[PDB]
Amino acid sequence: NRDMPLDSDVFRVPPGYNAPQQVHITQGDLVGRAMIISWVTMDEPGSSAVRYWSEKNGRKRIAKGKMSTYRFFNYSSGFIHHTTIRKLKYNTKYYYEVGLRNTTRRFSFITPPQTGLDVPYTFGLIGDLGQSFDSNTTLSHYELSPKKGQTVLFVGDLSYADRYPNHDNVRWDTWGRFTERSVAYQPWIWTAGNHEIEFAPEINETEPFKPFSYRYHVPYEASQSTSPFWYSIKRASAHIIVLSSYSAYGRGTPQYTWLKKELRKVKRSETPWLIVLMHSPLYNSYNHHFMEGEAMRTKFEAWFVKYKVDVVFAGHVHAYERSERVSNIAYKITNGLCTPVKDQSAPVYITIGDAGNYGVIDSNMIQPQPEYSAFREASFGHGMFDIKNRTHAHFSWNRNQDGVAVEADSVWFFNRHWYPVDD
Amino acid sequence: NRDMPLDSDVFRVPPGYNAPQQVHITQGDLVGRAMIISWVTMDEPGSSAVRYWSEKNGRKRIAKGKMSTYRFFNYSSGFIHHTTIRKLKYNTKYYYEVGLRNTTRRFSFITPPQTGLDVPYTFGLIGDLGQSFDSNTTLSHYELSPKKGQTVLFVGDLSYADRYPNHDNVRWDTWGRFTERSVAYQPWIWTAGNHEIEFAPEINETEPFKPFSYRYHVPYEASQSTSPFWYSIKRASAHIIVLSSYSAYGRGTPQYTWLKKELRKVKRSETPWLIVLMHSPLYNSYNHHFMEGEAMRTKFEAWFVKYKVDVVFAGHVHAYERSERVSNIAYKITNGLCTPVKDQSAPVYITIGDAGNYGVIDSNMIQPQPEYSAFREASFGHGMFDIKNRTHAHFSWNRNQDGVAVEADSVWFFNRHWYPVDDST
Amino acid sequence: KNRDMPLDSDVFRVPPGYNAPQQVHITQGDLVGRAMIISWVTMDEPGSSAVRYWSEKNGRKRIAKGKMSTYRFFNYSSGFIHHTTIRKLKYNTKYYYEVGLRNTTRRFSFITPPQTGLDVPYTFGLIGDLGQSFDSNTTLSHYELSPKKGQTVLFVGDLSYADRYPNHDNVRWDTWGRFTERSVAYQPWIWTAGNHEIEFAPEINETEPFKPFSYRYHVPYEASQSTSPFWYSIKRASAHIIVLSSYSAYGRGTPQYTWLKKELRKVKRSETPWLIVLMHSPLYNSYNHHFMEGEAMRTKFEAWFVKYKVDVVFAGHVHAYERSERVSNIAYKITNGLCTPVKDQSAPVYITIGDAGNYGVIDSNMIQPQPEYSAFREASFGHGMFDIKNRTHAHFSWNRNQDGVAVEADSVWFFNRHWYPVDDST
Amino acid sequence: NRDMPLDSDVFRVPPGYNAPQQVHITQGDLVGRAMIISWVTMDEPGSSAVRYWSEKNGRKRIAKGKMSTYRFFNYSSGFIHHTTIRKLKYNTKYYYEVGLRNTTRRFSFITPPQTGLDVPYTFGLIGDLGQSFDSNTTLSHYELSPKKGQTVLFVGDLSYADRYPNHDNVRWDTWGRFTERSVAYQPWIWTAGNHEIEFAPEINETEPFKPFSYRYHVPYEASQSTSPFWYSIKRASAHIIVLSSYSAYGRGTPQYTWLKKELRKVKRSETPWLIVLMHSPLYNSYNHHFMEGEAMRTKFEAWFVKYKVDVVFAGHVHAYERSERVSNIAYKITNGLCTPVKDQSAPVYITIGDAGNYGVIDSNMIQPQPEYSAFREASFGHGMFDIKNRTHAHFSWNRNQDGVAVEADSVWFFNRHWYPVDDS
Ligand SMILES: *[C@@H]1O[C@H](CO)[C@@H](O[C@@H]2O[C@H](CO)[C@@H](O[C@@H]3O[C@H](CO)[C@@H](O)[C@H](O[C@@H]4O[C@H](CO)[C@@H](O)[C@H](O)[C@@H]4O)[C@@H]3O)[C@H](O)[C@H]2NC(C)=O)[C@H](O)[C@H]1NC(C)=O
Ligand SMILES: *[C@@H]1O[C@H](CO)[C@@H](O[C@@H]2O[C@H](CO)[C@@H](O[C@@H]3O[C@H](CO)[C@@H](O[C@@H]4O[C@H](CO)[C@@H](O)[C@H](O)[C@@H]4O)[C@H](O)[C@@H]3O)[C@H](O)[C@H]2NC(C)=O)[C@H](O)[C@H]1NC(C)=O
Ligand SMILES: *[C@@H]1O[C@H](CO)[C@@H](O[C@@H]2O[C@H](CO)[C@@H](O[C@@H]3O[C@H](CO)[C@@H](O)[C@H](O)[C@@H]3O)[C@H](O)[C@H]2NC(C)=O)[C@H](O)[C@H]1NC(C)=O
Ligand SMILES: *[C@@H]1O[C@H](CO)[C@@H](O[C@@H]2O[C@H](CO)[C@@H](O[C@@H]3O[C@H](CO)[C@@H](O)[C@H](O)[C@@H]3O)[C@H](O)[C@H]2NC(C)=O)[C@H](O)[C@H]1NC(C)=O
Ligand SMILES: *[C@@H]1O[C@H](CO)[C@@H](O[C@@H]2O[C@H](CO)[C@@H](O)[C@H](O)[C@H]2NC(C)=O)[C@H](O[C@@H]2O[C@@H](C)[C@@H](O)[C@@H](O)[C@@H]2O)[C@H]1NC(C)=O
Ligand SMILES: Nc1ncnc2c1ncn2[C@@H]1O[C@H](COP(=O)(O)OP(=O)(O)NP(=O)(O)O)[C@@H](O)[C@H]1O
Ligand SMILES: *[C@@H]1O[C@H](CO)[C@@H](O[C@@H]2O[C@H](CO)[C@@H](O)[C@H](O)[C@H]2NC(C)=O)[C@H](O)[C@H]1NC(C)=O
Ligand SMILES: *[C@@H]1O[C@H](CO)[C@@H](O[C@@H]2O[C@H](CO)[C@@H](O)[C@H](O)[C@H]2NC(C)=O)[C@H](O)[C@H]1NC(C)=O
Ligand SMILES: *[C@@H]1O[C@H](CO)[C@@H](O)[C@H](O)[C@H]1NC(C)=O
Ligand SMILES: *[C@@H]1O[C@H](CO)[C@@H](O)[C@H](O)[C@H]1NC(C)=O
Ligand SMILES: [Fe+3]
Ligand SMILES: [Fe+3]
Ligand SMILES: [Fe+3]
Ligand SMILES: [Fe+3]
Ligand code: NA
Ligand code: NA
Ligand code: NA
Ligand SMILES: [Zn+2]
Ligand SMILES: [Zn+2]
Ligand SMILES: [Zn+2]
Ligand SMILES: [Zn+2]
Repeated sequence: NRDMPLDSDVFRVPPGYNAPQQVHITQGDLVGRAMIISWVTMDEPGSSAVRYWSEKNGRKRIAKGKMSTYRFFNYSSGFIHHTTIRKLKYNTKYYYEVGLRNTTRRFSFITPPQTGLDVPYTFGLIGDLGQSFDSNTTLSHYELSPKKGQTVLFVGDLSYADRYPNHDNVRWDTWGRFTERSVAYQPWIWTAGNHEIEFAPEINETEPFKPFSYRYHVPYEASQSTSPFWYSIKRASAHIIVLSSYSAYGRGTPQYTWLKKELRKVKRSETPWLIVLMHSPLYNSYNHHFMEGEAMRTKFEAWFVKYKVDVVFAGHVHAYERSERVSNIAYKITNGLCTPVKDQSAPVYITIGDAGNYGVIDSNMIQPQPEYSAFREASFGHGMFDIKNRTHAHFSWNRNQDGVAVEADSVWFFNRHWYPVDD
Repeated sequence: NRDMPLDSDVFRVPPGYNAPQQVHITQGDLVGRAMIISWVTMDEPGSSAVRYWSEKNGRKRIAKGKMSTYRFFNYSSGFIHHTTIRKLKYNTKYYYEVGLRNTTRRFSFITPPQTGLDVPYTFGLIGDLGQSFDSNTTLSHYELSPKKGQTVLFVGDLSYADRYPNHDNVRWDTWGRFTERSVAYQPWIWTAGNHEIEFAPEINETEPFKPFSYRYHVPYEASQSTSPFWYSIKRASAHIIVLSSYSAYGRGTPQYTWLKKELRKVKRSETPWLIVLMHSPLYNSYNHHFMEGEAMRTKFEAWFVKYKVDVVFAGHVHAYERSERVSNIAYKITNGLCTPVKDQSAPVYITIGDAGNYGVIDSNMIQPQPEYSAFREASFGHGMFDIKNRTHAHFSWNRNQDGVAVEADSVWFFNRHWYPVDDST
Repeated sequence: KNRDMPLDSDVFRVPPGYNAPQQVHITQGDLVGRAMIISWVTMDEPGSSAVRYWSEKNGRKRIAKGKMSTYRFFNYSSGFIHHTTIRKLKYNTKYYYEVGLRNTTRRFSFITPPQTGLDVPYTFGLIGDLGQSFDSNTTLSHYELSPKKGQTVLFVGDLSYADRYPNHDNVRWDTWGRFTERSVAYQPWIWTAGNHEIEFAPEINETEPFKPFSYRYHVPYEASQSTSPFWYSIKRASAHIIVLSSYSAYGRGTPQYTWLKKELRKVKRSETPWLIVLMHSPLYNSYNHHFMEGEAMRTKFEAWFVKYKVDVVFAGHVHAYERSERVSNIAYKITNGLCTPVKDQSAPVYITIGDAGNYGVIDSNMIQPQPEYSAFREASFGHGMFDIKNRTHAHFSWNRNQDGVAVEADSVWFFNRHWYPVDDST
Repeated sequence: NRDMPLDSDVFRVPPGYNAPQQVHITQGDLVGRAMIISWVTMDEPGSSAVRYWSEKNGRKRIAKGKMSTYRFFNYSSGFIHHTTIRKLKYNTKYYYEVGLRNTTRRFSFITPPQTGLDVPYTFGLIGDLGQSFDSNTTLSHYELSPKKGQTVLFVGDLSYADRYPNHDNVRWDTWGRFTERSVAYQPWIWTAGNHEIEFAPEINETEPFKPFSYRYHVPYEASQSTSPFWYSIKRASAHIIVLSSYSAYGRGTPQYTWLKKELRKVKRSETPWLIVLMHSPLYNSYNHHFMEGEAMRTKFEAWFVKYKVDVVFAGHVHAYERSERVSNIAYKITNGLCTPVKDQSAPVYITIGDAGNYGVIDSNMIQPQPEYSAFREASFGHGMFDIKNRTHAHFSWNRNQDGVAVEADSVWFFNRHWYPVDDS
């Protein structure tokens, strides 16, 4: 047992009567002009209003949202608030206050620049965080990093509350306050991992993504999606596609129908970097969860190659891996073409679900290291995808046992649309 | 277009005010002592009470049920009725009446025998029925069959209403009146196909399976399921498992979680025959929907072989095909072990989605016929799985263009747990 | 005896065109008069709930976003019902609005009121118990033809009488929406719930009180911080209007009772000098039909009305006409014998105005003799007019269906209780 | 002031993991063959199944029920259970059990006899109970009465939890655990009082009767009512009609409509005793809530006389009053007839809301005692309506300052339908 105890300093309750805790934000619209603020109040429902104003302008405005609550087995939640601030300006710092009529707390965020071809952005990559001491040091190596992350693409598995007796949802609240120091100030883009299914019918809890969906909203209707568990956002020069590994994706299902139609919406002249987020990797040579992503691979891989996805980011496997550019899309049951071959139109598959979880690393790998695999290692850490312009983006992996400025693995992503060089 | 016109005789409306229509029955519990009675009233809600009595004794009792309505875009449904009759006795003819308050109508069913190893039973196999003239021929061939089926395992794609403008749900209503002359007297076992999804966000009909799940209910709680789209039923000497090709089946999901624990519950020494139903086939050498069943095969194929399923029935492809007993469960990305090999531990895969649909057949086969494909032919028709004892089952395939008693293909099934011997033709 | 207009009447014709909006009606959507609820129904498919609206002055076309709802009643299924609120309008300007923007649109207009003030003149038409007989149609023709300009209808309950038809056949709600649209699409009607909107029919498994009416006709009840749509307050021009529900609870401690006790405290007679109460069931009524039915709510609310010097209480329910004297009956205490209404110049005038048509029957039988609290009564179909001249004066007038559209069978000058409490008896 | 502390013994938590608490039963159907078993589990949801059996047969049954929860402002309830036991034998002792998965608890009840003309039965009448020490004293006098109550007709106002900051619904839990020692073995027939309204729009709790209606169920569908707040049951020789004082009752409203039909359905030839329960008294000569009962009386009083109601019970006034058979139904606005008169066809109106509340008795009476008032006294206590046969019922009032066997007031009821004799 390596999760931080309940009295740990990261879980300290903010002082004040009905003081907002678990404050977290993510993108509110498709293009970054909106932001959705979320927080929990414990002592009474409280106001869902959010006071915000820009850094040097100070015209204080108010946005109204909605309160909701949920129960899980024995656990009754605090009063959860979700509020969307809209029509914000690009490249502008804002302040926002929350808990307006009782104990107010103020936070900050900087909206991204407007969607554009040559607009740089620094995305952090954090996967399978949990709330162990390893979870805390990874969040630390991230906030201290010289390259300065502006949004965290989170590839799934958040709290691991479901590891506790009856999924002790108090450990949802503790994870909420723990991550607040990062997610209250810059957006985290949510994808749903297996530890968010929380399908526990043996305690009459049979509705999937029950607590995760109540606590973490995404702007899924902005991309015409009919579920929060797959959606799309555009930010700076990135077009980001988030899939649900544990929702349906057969032919005709909504997510399948949505992804087919969203792919051909992508405009690489406006967003050169096509980034796909999912939880379970389609390419992974570790023994843990080996070949689990094969089902989705049969359904979606040829579309990734068809639309030249730059990179696919997954978690689930508690280690780090980086494939070569390969595709396994020629198999026809009896023709023998069942081996991945080098394909300059294929994405790079990176597994970055090594932020700590409950404190265990996946170290047993299939040996020998297959040819489709570039780099792999079982160490805790996080990733950084730093878009420079339309042709270059520098990815880097930071180990938890290294200094915050040390890159144990780094590659130049050459854009599949504007600069498809061998990499 | 080849669908029967609206004023066809198999579409006409039962006479009398608020006369029940679209009456269908299905097994209402795990072991076959219950039945779900389902019908619709068009003129007013009416009673959901069901009067029933055995022909032998004959004390007439009432079952209290539930009624529901729904809307699909600019369509408003009539009044759907669902009522479960329980504590029935085995191997007994029962009469039952609906429309008790105005226009009553009488039908009957025969409860199956109690489950035992050697209990014989005839299952009809229908898939992708629709409401074409081809569909009517198949229904007629099934009910004139000399081997007399006692239950229809239906492997998906029912009315094809989703092909009419705005999915004109009136063609759900017509399909109920059409298929009533069979499913009102014997239970059909329902699988959700791809034409039941009806995900239509352009007219904000985004709740998958909404019309199908309103009209056709299913005893999914009896097997501890949390969804109607996957469940199990025991009936005579068989254990049937119905799966949802178009629901989540990833590791850790409800259907995935439900299936692996249901397979552990199967006692072959009590139900010898293990049958699995899905809409999209895992083995399919027809070009239509080629390799669509791969994503499920990657997850469930090894389970079918380890628990030694007897037969997997599917549709989706609008033709017939019987497979050899093969498995493809040794693939490891880089090892090249990706060809189906003979496997006497594996089930036989039958595609049986040639009941008629909207009148087109799938004849573009991948050539040459692959080694995993025993028999295939592009003809409309149905199939029959005839269980004799714990060891033998006779599967035959009847064509619409042949006589009702002619079998153009037949294979004797050796039970995987009681007669583990090669049964290839 | 069946005096209801047949369905092929010209008042019931369907607006042509694929999914033409119909049953278009408007009512105030705020407290002060800067908002409009635009209500309509589409029969062919859902369609857009969006309203295009602009003023004849500026001309800027803006869009308001609304909400789509449907309902069933027995074997009836409704069309696609739309409610959209237009907000932040300018006062005293004429607005055009368009609805049905995705296929065939239809244009109407309204004139927002002046904003509330002490001497703002305004004309209120008074229609009750309308229904859809031919008599109903003569009344609506007369109000439209009135020489002085009715700017808003205050409706004191009982709209379509669809509940008289077998299974309440709510085709007769659609019929009524189309029938009245010719007036309510261009000036707001302020709705009161009557007994015919209850539609409590357990014998056909239909136990939701007020449902068809509540789905089709919305009110700005949250603007007055009311918890229910059946009691609410609005302010228009120099008038503060309090709509009560005769067929909801009103015991001490109930929401209606609680809400009303507080709402009187908010009245500002120096902003809205005219204090108007609407309720379906009359507290004063000397007809045999529904005699003394108002006695229960009179015991709870009469004293408050007098305490706050209410100017008038308009009611329907009785299918005829009556205007009370300024009387009160608030001194009863079981054993003190004081159960006679007395002259009370602080009390409102009670006017019964439920004679617009209904299913075509008048309530002609009366309590004899005419009691002292009754100042004028007649069993005639007609409609009324409350024309505010200023803070001291307001002219009420009753007009019969059998007279010229300018002939006032009854007419009285209302002297304002807060600003000019002169005796204004018959 | 006088509300019993949380550490009191009446509020103690039954021991054991997830032990059922606040157990309380009530008539489950129209005739007495059913019983609604209700309890709250605090540690986890638990099973809503009830295991029951009769002493005559001792064959144990399982009855499945429902589970529910609610929030109120800033309070989150435990897991409320409601299960209906049916087709019970008449006049039979049944044992029932709750908490079947972890901590099991066992209780017992005796079903009433089949409804009949001369079937005796002894009802207790508690009103405005509360949580004070005066409340515990009334409950003691009830359970110690040599007359032995068999069911409680409770004329409303249960916990008074709405007198606490934001109605602190922990005070509903305590009241549940305190009244259990009577209501777990004996059915209480629930009337809704004004302290159940809990209309607190300022903390966005605007659903009237929310905490009450979740915690206490009534067989209101058995008499074709569409609302828990008005309903009727038959029990032994009594037809009992429960009315909702704080709901709509205008002409055409549901409760008005339901009451109109229900009085026409009374068969005095089988249940000759016509009992009506409301919270607000139609007859009251006390200062407190004087004349508040007027509105409903102007609506329902003539019906009560026309159908020969035997007695109407009410609380709300924290005292005791017994009216004469009196009527005030001749008023026609201008005829001056607004003075109650003797009327042997009218019911007796009793105020019995003196069970304790929060400990404040309503002492101030209007003087002198009007003619319609036969007896009145401001003392804490309870009442008993003891049916002997179709002819006779002996009502008696017990004061908490007297012994448990002393009747400070008592009177013999002659049945209005079967014995229209002056019962002065
Ligand atoms: C419905 O219920 C009524 C009250 O419960 C009942 O009226 C009572 O009837 C009893 C008789 O059962 C009355 O008691 C008798 O009255 C005189 C009074 O002095 C006594 O002498 C008499 O002595 C008894 O005599 C019996 C032999 O004849 C024998 O049991 C003993 O000797 C015993 O001492 C009784 O005590 C009582 O006063 C009545 N109460 C009233 C009128 O309030 C109704 O009759 C009953 N209806 C029926 C039974 O149909
Ligand atoms: C389980 O059930 C299966 C049923 O498919 C059994 O396998 C079948 O067994 C039957 C015999 O019961 C056999 O058919 C018979 O072949 C006989 C050849 O002589 C013919 O019978 C003749 O006609 C008369 C009727 O029995 C009789 O009077 C006469 O003496 C003569 O025998 C006739 O052709 C029968 O149909 C099938 O060939 C066989 N099917 C196979 C092997 O696939 C199986 O044996 C049963 N198991 C147990 C333990 O009972
Ligand atoms: C549900 O919506 C569909 C789609 O609108 C309705 O079908 C359509 O109904 C119209 C009648 O209003 C049909 O009219 C066609 O259009 C021209 C006008 O340009 C008309 O003059 C022609 O005679 C022609 O028929 C249209 O064909 C039809 N479309 C279909 C059936 O695909 C349908 O009636 C609605 N159903 C319900 C139950 O509301
Ligand atoms: C509340 O009740 C449930 C069931 O009524 C308790 O759990 C059940 O009981 C035991 C564990 O308590 C589980 O199996 C048993 O293990 C014990 C060893 O402790 C042994 O004697 C037997 O071999 C027996 O199989 C059982 O699976 C379990 N079931 C479930 C669904 O939990 C539960 O512990 C109770 N909670 C408490 C007391 O807090
Ligand atoms: C996009 O960013 C890349 C990295 O920032 C550019 O490549 C780098 O440019 C540096 C000049 O600032 C140079 O020293 C590096 O050698 C070079 N290559 C690296 C870091 O791998 C990239 O391309 C450059 O841009 C133009 C203006 C010229 O300098 C070229 O010679 C370079 O290739 C940038 N591309 C664009 C379109 O901005
Ligand atoms: N007509 C009236 N007669 C007496 N008191 C009245 C009357 N109208 C209003 N009141 C007030 O209502 C208050 C009653 O307190 P209240 O909260 O309404 O119920 P309560 O005192 O708790 N009695 P109860 O409802 O049985 O618990 C009294 O103290 C009076 O000030
Ligand atoms: C939710 O229910 C659980 C039961 O599983 C409670 O945890 C147990 O409580 C009992 C006594 O209350 C202890 O003996 C156990 O050791 C506890 N832990 C277990 C069983 O893992 C828990 O307290 C409840 N939570 C809330 C918020 O009420
Ligand atoms: C309020 O309006 C009334 C009615 O219009 C005014 O009284 C009238 O005053 C005019 C003079 O302009 C006279 O000719 C009429 O005879 C009056 N009518 C009546 C019925 O007396 C009154 O002056 C106005 N009060 C104001 C403006 O304060
Ligand atoms: C988590 O890390 C921060 C530094 O990043 C430290 O201040 C804090 O005490 C740590 N909390 C733990 C280890 O519980
Ligand atoms: C209704 O009223 C109008 C008068 O404005 C008229 O056009 C119509 O013919 C009248 N009668 C009927 C039956 O519609
Ligand atoms: Fe993980
Ligand atoms: Fe098909
Ligand atoms: Fe009327
Ligand atoms: Fe009280
Ligand atoms: Na996975
Ligand atoms: Na077919
Ligand atoms: Na309360
Ligand atoms: Zn995972
Ligand atoms: Zn298909
Ligand atoms: Zn009326
Ligand atoms: Zn009270």
